Amino acid sequence: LKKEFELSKLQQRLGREVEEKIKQTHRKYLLQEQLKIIKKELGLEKDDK
Amino acid sequence: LKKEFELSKLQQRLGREVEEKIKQTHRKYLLQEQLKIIKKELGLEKDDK
Repeated sequence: LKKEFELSKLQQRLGREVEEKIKQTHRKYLLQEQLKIIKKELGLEKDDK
Repeated sequence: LKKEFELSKLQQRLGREVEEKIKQTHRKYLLQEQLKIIKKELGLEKDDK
């Protein structure tokens, strides 16, 4: 049972790590996106056709 | 309660001793188990190019 248990707990740590890395990715993306919107927000032209 | 706790304690300590002697099993065995997880997790390969 413990032989199974060691792998399971390892997998649990690995799973939280991969998922938290995805969260640290996207949460920081929300922060950078907020940064952009504040850098843009000021009334300015939109380069387009 | 003293006698019962001593019984549970002697069993837990003898078992802890068994647990240390199993911990004497080298970490290479654990990493070998993980290597077996690499070789006994998936089968088919699915989409030969």
